[PDB]
Amino acid sequence: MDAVAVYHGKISRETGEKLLLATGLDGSYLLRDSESVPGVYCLCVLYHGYIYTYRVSQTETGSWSAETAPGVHKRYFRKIKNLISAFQKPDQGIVIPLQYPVEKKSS
Amino acid sequence: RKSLTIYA
Repeated sequence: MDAVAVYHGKISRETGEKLLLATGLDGSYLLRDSESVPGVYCLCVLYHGYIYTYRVSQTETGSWSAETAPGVHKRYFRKIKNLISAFQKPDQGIVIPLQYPVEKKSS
Repeated sequence: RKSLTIYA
């Protein structure tokens, strides 16, 4: 189900923020287990020394959808890996398209 | 230190 390479696992929002900061590469991203919201994943993104987090959860239809800023419809993907692949291009309702996968101890 | 997270 959770077939993601950039899955740090159970890490506080601070850890994910410090991780991207250390990288120093825009477009970088990772995954974290929302503490306040158990069961939901958060996709962090590096941009101008910032960490944008998006709500990624699996619906009852077995699909993965991302929740971004208003005015942007949430696309439904069949696989979680397909989500990250779609965010690898402009025009996706985000601050910046992924460009530097923050591998979890596999760089 | 301040706020490196912005969420969405």
